[PDB]
Amino acid sequence: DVNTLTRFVMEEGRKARGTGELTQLLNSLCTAVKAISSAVRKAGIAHLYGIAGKKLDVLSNDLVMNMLKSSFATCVLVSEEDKHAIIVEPEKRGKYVVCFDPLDGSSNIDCLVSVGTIFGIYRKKSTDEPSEKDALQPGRNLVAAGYALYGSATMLVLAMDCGVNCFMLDPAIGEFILVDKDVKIKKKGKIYSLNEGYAKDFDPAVTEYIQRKKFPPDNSAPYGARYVGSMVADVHRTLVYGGIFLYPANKKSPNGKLRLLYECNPMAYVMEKAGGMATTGKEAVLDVIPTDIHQRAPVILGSPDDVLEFLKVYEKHS
Amino acid sequence: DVNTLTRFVMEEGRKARGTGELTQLLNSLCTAVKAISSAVRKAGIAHLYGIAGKLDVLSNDLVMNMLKSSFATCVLVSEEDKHAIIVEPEKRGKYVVCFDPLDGSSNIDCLVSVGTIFGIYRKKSTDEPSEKDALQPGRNLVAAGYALYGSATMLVLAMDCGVNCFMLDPAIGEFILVDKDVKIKKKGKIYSLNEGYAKDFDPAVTEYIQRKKFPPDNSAPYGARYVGSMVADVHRTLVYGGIFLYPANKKSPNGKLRLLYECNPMAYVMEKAGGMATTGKEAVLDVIPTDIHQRAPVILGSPDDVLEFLKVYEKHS
Amino acid sequence: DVNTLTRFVMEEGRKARGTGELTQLLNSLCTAVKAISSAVRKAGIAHLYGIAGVKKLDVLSNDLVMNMLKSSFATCVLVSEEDKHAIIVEPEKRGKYVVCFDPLDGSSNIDCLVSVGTIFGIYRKKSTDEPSEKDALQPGRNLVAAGYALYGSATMLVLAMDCGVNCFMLDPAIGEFILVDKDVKIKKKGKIYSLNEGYAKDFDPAVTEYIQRKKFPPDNSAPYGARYVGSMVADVHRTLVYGGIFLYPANKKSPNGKLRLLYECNPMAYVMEKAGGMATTGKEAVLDVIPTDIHQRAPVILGSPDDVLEFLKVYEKHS
Amino acid sequence: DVNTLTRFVMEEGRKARGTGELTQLLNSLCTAVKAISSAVRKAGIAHLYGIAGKLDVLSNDLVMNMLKSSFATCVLVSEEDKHAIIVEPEKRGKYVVCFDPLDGSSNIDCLVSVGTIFGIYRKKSTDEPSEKDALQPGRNLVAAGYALYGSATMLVLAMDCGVNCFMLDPAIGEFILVDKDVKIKKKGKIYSLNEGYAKDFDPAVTEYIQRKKFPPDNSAPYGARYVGSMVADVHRTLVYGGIFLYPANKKSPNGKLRLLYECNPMAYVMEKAGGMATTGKEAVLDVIPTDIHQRAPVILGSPDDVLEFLKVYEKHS
Ligand SMILES: O=C(NCCCCCCCNC(=O)NS(=O)(=O)c1cccc(Cl)c1)NS(=O)(=O)c1cccc(Cl)c1
Ligand SMILES: O=C(NCCCCCCCNC(=O)NS(=O)(=O)c1cccc(Cl)c1)NS(=O)(=O)c1cccc(Cl)c1
Repeated sequence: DVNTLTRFVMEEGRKARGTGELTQLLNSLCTAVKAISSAVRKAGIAHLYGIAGKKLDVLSNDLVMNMLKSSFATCVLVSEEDKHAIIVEPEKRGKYVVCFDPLDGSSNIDCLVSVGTIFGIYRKKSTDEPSEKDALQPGRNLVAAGYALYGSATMLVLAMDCGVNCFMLDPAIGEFILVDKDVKIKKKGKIYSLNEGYAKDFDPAVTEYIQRKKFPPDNSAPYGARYVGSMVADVHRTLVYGGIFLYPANKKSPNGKLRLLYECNPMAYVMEKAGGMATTGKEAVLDVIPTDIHQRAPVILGSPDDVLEFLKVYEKHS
Repeated sequence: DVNTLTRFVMEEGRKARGTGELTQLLNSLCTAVKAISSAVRKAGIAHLYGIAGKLDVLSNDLVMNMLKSSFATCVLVSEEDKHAIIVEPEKRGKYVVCFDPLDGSSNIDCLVSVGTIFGIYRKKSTDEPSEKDALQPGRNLVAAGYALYGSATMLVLAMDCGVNCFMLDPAIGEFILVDKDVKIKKKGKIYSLNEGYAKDFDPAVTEYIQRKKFPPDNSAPYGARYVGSMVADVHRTLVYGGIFLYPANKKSPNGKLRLLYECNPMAYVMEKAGGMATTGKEAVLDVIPTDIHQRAPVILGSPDDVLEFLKVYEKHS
Repeated sequence: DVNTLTRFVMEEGRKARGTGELTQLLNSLCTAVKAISSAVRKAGIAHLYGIAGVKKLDVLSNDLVMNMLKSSFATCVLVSEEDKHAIIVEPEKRGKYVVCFDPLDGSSNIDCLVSVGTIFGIYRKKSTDEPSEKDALQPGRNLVAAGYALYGSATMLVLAMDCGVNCFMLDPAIGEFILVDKDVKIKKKGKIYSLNEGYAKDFDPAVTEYIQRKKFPPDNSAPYGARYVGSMVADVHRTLVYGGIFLYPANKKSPNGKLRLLYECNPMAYVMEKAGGMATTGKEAVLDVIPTDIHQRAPVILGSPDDVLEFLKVYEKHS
Repeated sequence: DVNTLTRFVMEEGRKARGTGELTQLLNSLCTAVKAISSAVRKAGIAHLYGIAGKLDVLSNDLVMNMLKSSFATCVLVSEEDKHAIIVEPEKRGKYVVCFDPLDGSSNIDCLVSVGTIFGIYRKKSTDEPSEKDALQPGRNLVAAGYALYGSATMLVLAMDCGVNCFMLDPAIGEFILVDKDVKIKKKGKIYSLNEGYAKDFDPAVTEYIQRKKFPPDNSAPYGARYVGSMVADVHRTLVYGGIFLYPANKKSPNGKLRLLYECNPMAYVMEKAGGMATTGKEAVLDVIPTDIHQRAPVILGSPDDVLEFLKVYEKHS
């Protein structure tokens, strides 16, 4: 039978005997994603070009902020767009903390590269007044995470304790349709994904690993390379086709480049739920304990046999 | 003033004192692109999944049916069809169109940007229409372009007047002119190829890429981007400058992209925007085709970058 | 704060401390309505006309509602204009609710692009018996929720429950129903009357007299304007919004009127009443008719309370 | 083969050896209409209600702006505007357009069908354009028609070649030709007028209606329909046959509907579809207006319904 995001969420919610506050959050977010999608695909751009006589990142942020606030399910919202945590007004406060990138990859949307919305959802743990500290939970504490991808089609990928599920937005009806259920990543893939433009900056572990992928020691076939440069796009591919995605530390980004709270954690959560792995090189992404909301981490994620092969190499270089 | 594709093509025709046949072709094409765009973004997918109780083929059928019915074509060459399609006598116009109705669709299961690529020729002889009519060098192109189905859907159309970019507004289904007479940066900061296959690289390609990552001087190393969808990679090259490479090697001495409906259209866009497109040995546009599906090596982008490639290429020749 | 139908229903449910089953029902029904709207506005019509080289809309509409409602896990008995007998939801899918609906009301004339619509009325199964056709035979008083989707110049969902009447505009850019008119009430007295006057020769002498009062007021007031779209959902919606009176009365040729009680008259009666309006057969409240056949007809006179009362006065004067 | 408004029009223009200017006009109108439809169906309404924290006026702006930049017009008359608009010299073309950008919008509050009405004239004179160029009998129309935003959006376009109906497919933003060379029923079974004005009716209209409810030849009484939006009523009249009436009353002694951009275009469509359109005294299209907003009575529809009305009229003088 046809399943929709709204039906699905509600039925997982009813099974879990919940009060429906996460559903309202998830419903509000779905609504925001469909609105983001519509702007991203440029509906109404004719009016901007004078048919009758905000920047996308800013609008997408406003969509997500306003929908989550008005859901009555959140208290603290961290956004790539906002310098400090946003604290929901008392009258609209609920139990959840949400970290999100409202339009990841947007820096290069001028070229119509896939962009995405990434989100991670935590239960507020502290009984203190809500503040920025509430979003400084390790990703292991994630209740649910995921992303919407505005690629050739729009897709929302939702990860919960019950698994990873993939919904396609049908823009003729503004409905997310369940198309891939309880999704698992391939044990081993055949694609590696990273900016090799930073080759001069790589630590020897990354350098050796990539040399293994191009000139395999067992004389198997070399891995293919893909690198969109938009994280949602690369991670989705990695989930769908298997393989490995990398954004290691470099001289410009000595703590890595991607943001822990709202890029690494949500993706690592989706990966782990689908049977994959995500590591900083020293430790599972999900184990890192944040100290700063916009702090960065290095990340290697994807198929378990690929990440493990990377960590055998990492261990080799100590 | 607001400018749409329908308006744009029609005013160019009137300048050129044309009959409207190219305009009828381009309108039909653009109609096909809106339809492919609607299907790629998955409108109606709820019905497939039972709310009430292929894509590359559809895209092919759309382009093929709109073009035939435009009354402006006589010979249609598609990546999807083994032979050239000869238009029925009653529907024959003067143009020969080569196209890839959905480029990059091999990986569409991961929602990668995809595209439609097309190149339009004037039929050069009065012989009965046949595949030979599509075997013209890229130099002979009348119009070429691509539709990119990315974050948004954009039509890039190159003609003698230059390269013009039109954004699809799905709310009304109009291609709105958003970037006029566009030109590529003289030199970029990005390189684009599949490095996974480095061991099969031609020596020249190895050296050039090495130099992009490890510059001899004080310059920054280039960034690397590779979508694996030609339309997406070329359009980024257009917007940001740089270089896109699908070069020849020993196991593929004519490369892998198809000349008629991938390489040539993109090479024509690049040249009209002030870029270059080479096989290593000659401009892609000067290759005289002998087979409609023949392969061609392609290296394109900012002129400084493509010339630096040719410097390294020739070093190894 | 912005309010979408999904959000609205959810917050009513929590104020009623409900299990969520009627929300699932309504959620499902809104999905079907967006799909009906999309089909009605002729999305994809280019494919029928050979752009790349089939069901009638009322059939597609029935298929959509039936299917979304069955899969909501919230229904047990479904009556639709399309089907001779009640549909009994399969055991694995059963829920507590009974739905009577008209999937694409007015679609006979759809060829002229007339406004069409979907009407629905929801009940709780009363009996402990196995679900059957009997469970649909409740008087409209027993309605939990009712309403319609109007596919007109825009698509609107009017929902009426105990809390009153709320109107939700469908934003087709994003597939959301946005609450635009809240706790809606009809005018005490309107200035338009609505019926097929072309069949005047068969009119009830009471209806004849009333329409004459409207066209030739005995009292120096301005005569009413007439509007009759010919599509119940459009006329009833205009009745709610501008006030006035809509008629489909019983005559000699048709002692029980023409519209169907369970999935046409009842829901509009229920919406009218929750908006402070009235709906009568001429003899009783439409909502008070205890039905004995799921496809039985009932006369209907509805709209602003003063207008309906004035009709009743005339009607009772002819006994 | 599939046909689009874009393609249909361009192909009529080529058969006529036209210079393309009317095509540019109609393409522009086409675009304006899709943008009106998107607005009417309430796309974007969520942004009005705070999702991220006038309809008649927008419609007018869309038609006015699109027509001006079409380079094809010189005098624009609108229901929305007191005086005729004179297109500036640089955007000036040879056509006059009179239009109602959102007919029936005074009750759009209840989501009644609304529509756009247009009629197009050629300016012959070498005079500087002026309001009075719009003062022409409908007989002089080059093209006319309407777009109806009902359950679906349909453009009806009437030209010398006949009447052609185009459904807007909003999936792709394209007008698809669905009904070719349309001809109205010889006689219908629906009459359409506001019977709330019966106290005011001329005895000729009273009698005619009486004939509808009580047929003298013992045929079946007609049904009555009255949306109250002219485009919806007239369109149902084109599709199902019958008769439409807005005659003179007390509040509107010269009729209520506007000759130049309600009556004339509907009359012209009706006549091109083999129907009729009469003030009672003469053909609508034969009226010579002296005021761009002048009112006219209109009785239109199936020819045998119109003659039966006129038969009754000619009896009461
Ligand atoms: O979703 C969850 N439980 C189900 C939702 C229960 C709360 C929302 C519905 C409120 N109640 C009604 O609507 N009642 S009614 O329908 O009878 C009604 C009554 C009167 C009027 C109307 Cl219109 C309706 N829990 S969770 O969100 O914590 C969750 C936990 C785990 C995983 C996920 Cl994804 C989610
Ligand atoms: O576009 C081109 N020429 C201008 C086309 C416009 C004029 C001729 C169009 C057909 N005639 C009409 O429509 N006449 S009408 O409007 O009076 C009319 C008359 C009766 C009915 C109706 Cl509805 C209309 N040439 S091109 O295609 O070779 C080209 C060349 C170079 C670059 C490009 Cl992109 C294109």
